[PDB]
Amino acid sequence: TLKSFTVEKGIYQTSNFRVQPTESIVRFPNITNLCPFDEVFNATRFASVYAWNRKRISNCVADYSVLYNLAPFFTFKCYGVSPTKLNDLCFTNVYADSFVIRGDEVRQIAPGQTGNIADYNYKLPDDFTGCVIAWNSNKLDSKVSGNYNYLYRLFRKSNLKPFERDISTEIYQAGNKPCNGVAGFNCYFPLRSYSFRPTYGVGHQPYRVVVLSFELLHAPATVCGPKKSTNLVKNKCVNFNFNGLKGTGVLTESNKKFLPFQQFGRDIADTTDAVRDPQTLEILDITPCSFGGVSVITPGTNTSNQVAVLYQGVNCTEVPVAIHADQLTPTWRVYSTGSNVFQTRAGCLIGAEYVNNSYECDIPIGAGICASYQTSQSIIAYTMSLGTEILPVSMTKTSVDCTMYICGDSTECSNLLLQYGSFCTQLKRALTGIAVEQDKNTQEVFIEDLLFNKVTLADAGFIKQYGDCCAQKFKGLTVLPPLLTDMIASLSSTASALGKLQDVVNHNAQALNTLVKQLSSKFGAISSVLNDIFSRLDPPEAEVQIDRLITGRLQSLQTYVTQQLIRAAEIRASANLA
Amino acid sequence: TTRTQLPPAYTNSFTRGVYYPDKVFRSSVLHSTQDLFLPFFSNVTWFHVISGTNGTKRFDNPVLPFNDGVYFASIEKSNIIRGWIFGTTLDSKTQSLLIVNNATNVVIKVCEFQFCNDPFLDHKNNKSWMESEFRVYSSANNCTFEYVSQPFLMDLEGKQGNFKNLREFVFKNIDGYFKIYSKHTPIIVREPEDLPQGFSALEPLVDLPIGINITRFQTLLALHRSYSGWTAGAAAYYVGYLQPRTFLLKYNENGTITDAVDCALDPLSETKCTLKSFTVKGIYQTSNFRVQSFGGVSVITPGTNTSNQVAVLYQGVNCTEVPVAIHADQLTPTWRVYSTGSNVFQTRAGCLIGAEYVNNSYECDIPIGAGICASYQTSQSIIAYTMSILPVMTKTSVDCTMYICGDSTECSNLLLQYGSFCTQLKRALTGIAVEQDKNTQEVFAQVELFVTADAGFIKQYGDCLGARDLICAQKFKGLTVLPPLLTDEMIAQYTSALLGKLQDVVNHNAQALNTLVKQLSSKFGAISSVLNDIFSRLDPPEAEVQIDRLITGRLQSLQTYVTQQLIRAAEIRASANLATQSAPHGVV
Ligand SMILES: *[C@@H]1O[C@H](CO)[C@@H](O[C@@H]2O[C@H](CO)[C@@H](O[C@@H]3O[C@H](CO)[C@@H](O)[C@H](O)[C@@H]3O)[C@H](O)[C@H]2NC(C)=O)[C@H](O)[C@H]1NC(C)=O
Ligand SMILES: *[C@@H]1O[C@H](CO)[C@@H](O[C@@H]2O[C@H](CO)[C@@H](O)[C@H](O)[C@H]2NC(C)=O)[C@H](O)[C@H]1NC(C)=O
Ligand SMILES: *[C@@H]1O[C@H](CO)[C@@H](O[C@@H]2O[C@H](CO)[C@@H](O)[C@H](O)[C@H]2NC(C)=O)[C@H](O)[C@H]1NC(C)=O
Ligand SMILES: *[C@@H]1O[C@H](CO)[C@@H](O)[C@H](O)[C@H]1NC(C)=O
Ligand SMILES: *[C@@H]1O[C@H](CO)[C@@H](O)[C@H](O)[C@H]1NC(C)=O
Repeated sequence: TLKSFTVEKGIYQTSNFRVQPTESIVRFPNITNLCPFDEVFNATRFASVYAWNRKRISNCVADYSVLYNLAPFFTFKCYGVSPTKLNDLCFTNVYADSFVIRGDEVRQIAPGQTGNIADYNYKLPDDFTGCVIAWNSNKLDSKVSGNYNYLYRLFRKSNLKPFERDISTEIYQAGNKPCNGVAGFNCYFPLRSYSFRPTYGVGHQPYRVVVLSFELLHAPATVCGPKKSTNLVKNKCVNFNFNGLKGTGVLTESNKKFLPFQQFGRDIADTTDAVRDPQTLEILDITPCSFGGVSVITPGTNTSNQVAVLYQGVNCTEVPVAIHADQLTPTWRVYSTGSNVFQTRAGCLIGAEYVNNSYECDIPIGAGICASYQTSQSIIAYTMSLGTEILPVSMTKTSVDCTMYICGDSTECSNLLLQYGSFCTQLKRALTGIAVEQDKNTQEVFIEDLLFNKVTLADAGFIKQYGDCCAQKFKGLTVLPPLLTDMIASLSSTASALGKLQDVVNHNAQALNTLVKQLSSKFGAISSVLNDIFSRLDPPEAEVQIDRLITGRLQSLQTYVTQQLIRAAEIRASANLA
Repeated sequence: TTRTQLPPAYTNSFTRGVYYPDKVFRSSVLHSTQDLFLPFFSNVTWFHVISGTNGTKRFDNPVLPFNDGVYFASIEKSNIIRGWIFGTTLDSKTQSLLIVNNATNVVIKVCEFQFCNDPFLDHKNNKSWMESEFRVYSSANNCTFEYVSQPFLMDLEGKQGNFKNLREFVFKNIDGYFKIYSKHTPIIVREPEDLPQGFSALEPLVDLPIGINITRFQTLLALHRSYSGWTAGAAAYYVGYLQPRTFLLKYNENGTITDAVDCALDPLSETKCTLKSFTVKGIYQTSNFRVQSFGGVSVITPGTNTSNQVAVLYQGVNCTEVPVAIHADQLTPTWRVYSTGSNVFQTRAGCLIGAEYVNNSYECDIPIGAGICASYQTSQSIIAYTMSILPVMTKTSVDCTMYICGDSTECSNLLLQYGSFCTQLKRALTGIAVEQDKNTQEVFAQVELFVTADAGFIKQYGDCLGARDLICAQKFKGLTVLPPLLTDEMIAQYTSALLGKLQDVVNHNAQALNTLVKQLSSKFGAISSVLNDIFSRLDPPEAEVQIDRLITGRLQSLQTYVTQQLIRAAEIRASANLATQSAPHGVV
């Protein structure tokens, strides 16, 4: 995971281990009677548009595929629920309503939008959990036989409170003065205009509307899905589906003193550590099954391939190497028993054996235990036994071209980014500040061939590439040459103590590599390249796609600038020390 | 019955009227919630019912407005109160609720009634059984809701005496739901006929789905006959209107509310809100005031361990434009602000109220500004005047996938579309840990106070399956603490061979960790804060953006935490370099 075919000796981190679930249990309350749905809606002439009835539905099991398989019933544009997943959710306090309307203006008076009837009486929130279903009445039952439905919503002054009828009646209010007798002002009553098909060659179809309201889930549920129930299993990392609170963990007996009305347990930070079974009234504690971190200890790629493994913060007996029935990284088991597993305050050590010697410390393990490679040759762990000068000067000056880096080869990208204010200039100034401050560091602070030779195995610039190539380049990244050129002017062995000056060069290198690789990130868009997106996509969503791309790239480069400032502070302190 | 009018009395509600707002169970947590409640120390009516004029019935049943709730209670001795009928107009043209208490049946009924002007009930059952007791009305039609159960009160009879019932009821109606909360308790003395200053949790009793429009509050009485006319014993009930508020509750071990605090009553109350604790000495910033000019408000207190006296500083406003009277309004005025009886003094910062400016000078304790400081001194009051160990922190690590995506493989798949945006976080945390290890080696390797807020835990192994502490709760979601390399014993051996400055770092780390773990509850503009519910209710095409918004929010939170950790690490390393006896994560 280090992207290398050789690895120096040390302790490293690769991934984490977790215990997978082995089976599934589902508990749901039992309701013998099937939930009536044809009776509640498929019935005689529906409730009036002005005074629509409401029917509470409770304590029933409903299957909604019957509406699918029977008749057209167009619309059915659910607003906040998956139409297919309706049979997988257990409901609460569901309401049904009977509606009558012409249908010519049904689109405007549709839920979530303003319409004539919608602005007259019936008001809905910005979004509702239920679904709107319009029963498109076909001919010979669409009042083709004759007109009926005396009531109509001819007039209404303004909208009303949410979920309210239109029992308001009486003649229209004359503009000159409030009207009572309709004598000189044509003040009409607000209804009586239904005329379905008396002489209409082309007209409207009855659109009886039903809408639901649900998803509380805090109180005990009443309407619940037709999903079956099985016996429950305790003391195992299993998947549970208690009344809808699906999760993974271990269920155990508990001593919590719930009051009768209380159902769901909670914890310090929004985690259900307790639950009540639907069928049998009993209290259960939930605890996530075991997981932890893994570290690999190696003594050197050239030296030997024998390694050791350290499991972080787990008890050896509970998670040994012989429980590989569901553990992550199944094949990465390290034989059956590599060595005597050892217990440390940090966890479990496998592949090594513990000695009774007090040697000098090496690649370390937590709580004062150091490992070593020693005599045939194997890995040991023990308790540690008590028993020139190099300082950084300044980092490599750098600069970034905002319009080149983000909006490359796209004037339209720059045009759209222009609406983001000026988020490139101030960053340019911020980089320039540390850039010019490095020069004053060098001026304030102020064998050689051997040091120059040793360092130059990993350096940048050299001939500083002032012409043709190189050194990453492109995407508007440049290196500012130092102002003071080389007017500034045991060790020969491989055992070089020059860790400090190599450290800053390395860290800058990985910072630059991370920044340049950030461009390969998709950010969840269709494509990470602007030309392809512009070519084969329309503007309306192209703007939002490029907007998200701009946000991601600017966020990444802001983080890079912040890291540069943080490192520049330390380099400043080190320079002032010297 | 040719009765005369009476003046209703007034009483103080004290610290009563706290009820469980939610069905969940919590323990040892300090939860805060906003809901309708009876404000602490509010005026409550004292409707008193007796056999007036030595046997003349007192029609003390006005048509009280229902409004937004009630705190109906009683200090009743024997069974004399029944009925809480409600209605918009109280006639045959209005749907109305009715609650009788026949023996052991509530008979909660929703029918249109031709209501009696002054309805009552017979506490003594009529002779030959089948007591009529139906003078309350004469006509019933359009019965929608009927409910029968055990009596709404199962209170024991008055028995021999010397003790009385204290039935407490709360009625609430919201969004077509009618909730009835109840609680009972005995009483010791009746000399003032006043509610004792005691907490009272009001458990839920009944919930009804009726969505009837209601605007008025009525009451019934239970008296059989003249034991001329109709007479009974003695009883009394109070009415407390309801308004929205915000409270901080204190769940105990077993999960029962023992005491709560209002959040707008006094300056100390609001300070305890903004600190989320029941104990506070110093200066704190609470809120800001705006005039329908604006400014900020700060509270100066000597410490809850000493006194409840306070003082208020308004920043950037002269004392002229904001006197004490404006507290009757503005939405920043539930305040008392006392008055100008305590002299108001103007400083450079702004307007200070609640302190007296002395003519002396001392070394000051609470810094106000511009050379002015306040202190608690001698009787005793707040007076303002003019003034006259090295840390070395704890290693921490975080897990990307499980924290961002808790037990969801689809969320992991979508996160991998972000690629590697937190491997650098792991590198930064590991480098920081190596940094403190090197600092300890440099400061201690050249050849006992032992404070405990550190405790003697066993590093909190995986055996945490049994409150659940605070470290175990944060152990989940992937926030672990790696153990130090050097144990305390060898540090002591090195020392042998050779306190706020330490507590502040630990407190800062703890509060940062708590903020990070609490940030998960943020909605972030989605419809739910749990991915499982999103999968259950939503299809993938929009669930992906819904999850993406939370992913962006959580990534921002993690990046912020990492930046704060780096900035703190720089300072602690500077201190370690400055530190050129053994203490927990420090030196003396
Ligand atoms: C106090 O007043 C209530 C007012 O309703 C009385 O309610 C009684 O309730 C029961 C059960 O609902 C009724 O029984 C019903 O009718 C017959 C029995 O007569 C039988 O077919 C069933 O048992 C059916 O549920 C009963 O009729 C009804 N009382 C009257 C007078 O109608 C209650 O009995 C009264 N006394 C108490 C609570 O001690
Ligand atoms: C309440 O009951 C009725 C009204 O609901 C009234 O009682 C009678 O009211 C009429 C109205 O003129 C009088 O003529 C009768 O003399 C009243 N009868 C009695 C017995 O008082 C009255 O308003 C109220 N009181 C009573 C006792 O009924
Ligand atoms: C509930 O009250 C309504 C309102 O009076 C009654 O509705 C009446 O029903 C009859 C039956 O055809 C109609 O002729 C009337 O016009 C209706 N009155 C209206 C609409 O105001 C209803 O009957 C009552 N329900 C009962 C008594 O069970
Ligand atoms: C309820 O009825 C009253 C009539 O007393 C009316 O004024 C009010 O608008 C109705 N609705 C509500 C929500 O109060
Ligand atoms: C909780 O209930 C137990 C069981 O009787 C009791 O001993 C204890 O005092 C109660 N209160 C607390 C705070 O534990």
